[PDB]
Amino acid sequence: IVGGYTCGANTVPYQVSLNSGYHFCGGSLINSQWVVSAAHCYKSGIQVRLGEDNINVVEGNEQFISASKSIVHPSYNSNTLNNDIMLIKLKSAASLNSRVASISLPTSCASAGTQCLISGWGNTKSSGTSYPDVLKCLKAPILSDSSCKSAYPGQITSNMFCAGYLEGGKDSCQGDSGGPVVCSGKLQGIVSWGSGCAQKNKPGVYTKVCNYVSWIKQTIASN
Amino acid sequence: PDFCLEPPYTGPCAARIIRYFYNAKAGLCQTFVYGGCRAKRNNFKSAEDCMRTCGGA
Ligand SMILES: [Ca+2]
Repeated sequence: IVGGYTCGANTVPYQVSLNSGYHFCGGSLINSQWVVSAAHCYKSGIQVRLGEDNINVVEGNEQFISASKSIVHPSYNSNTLNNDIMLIKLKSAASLNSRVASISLPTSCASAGTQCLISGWGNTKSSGTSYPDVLKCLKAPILSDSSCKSAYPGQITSNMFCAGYLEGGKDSCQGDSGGPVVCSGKLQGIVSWGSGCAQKNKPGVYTKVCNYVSWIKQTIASN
Repeated sequence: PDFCLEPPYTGPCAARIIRYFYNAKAGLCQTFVYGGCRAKRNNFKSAEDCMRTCGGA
C-alpha cells in the first residue's frame, strides 16, 4: 500500500496473509473455513496466516492454517485478467475471536464515490521497494466505470472496477493482491492489477466481488 | 532476440511472488518480484530451471 497508514494491530481482523515460505498475497476471511483472494495468487502449498500484524515476528494472536483447496474461478482469463477471484478452503476451521473475524459479502454493488478501506503488506513505495512489517491501510473511493475505461482503454471488463486517486500517490502495490477492498462493512473488491503503483492517471483495478456472490456461496457450499 | 537477455518483468498484477531471471550482465540467475500475471519468458520458478534454460546466454 502506497500513501497509506499503519492500520494498528488486528484492526482489520478479516485480513489474511498467503504464505509460501514468505508473504506473497493477501486474502479476506469470509467464514471460519474460507478465504477469498485473487486467481493470480494461485499456488500449491499455500499456508494462510490469520491474526497477523507484524508478518515477520510471532506476536501472539496468529493462526497458521494450510489450504486444503485453492479454487480459481473457472472462467479466469490469465491474459485479460477477467474473473480474477479464488476461494481457499482452510484445512481446519479458524478459531474466530476479536482478532480473527469474517467480512460480509455484499448484497448490492457499490457506487462511484463510495469510500472504501484497502489493506495489505505490499510495497509502500511508488518508485523503489519497501515492504512493511505491519499491516497498512488506505481509504480510497470507487471510481466510475467511464473514468476507469478512460484510464485503461480496452482493458476493463464488467467484473473490474477502479479505485483510488487520479493525482497519484495512493494505491495498492505488489504484495497487496488478493486482499480486501471493504466499503460500508462489505467486501466489494479484491486487489488485482494496476499500471505501476500510485502513478498519476493510473488508479488501481479491483475484482468486482458483487458480481460473484452467488458463485462464492454455491462454490463454498459444494466443497 | 534472446528472451534470456530481456530485463525481468514484474507485470501489472499486485502479488509479490519471488521468481528467477537470467541476468546476463552478471552471468547469474537472480531473484526478482513477479506480480503474478503476464509473465515473460525470462521468469522461472527455480534457479535450476533458469540455469538450464538460460545459463550462458
Ligand atoms: Ca506475526
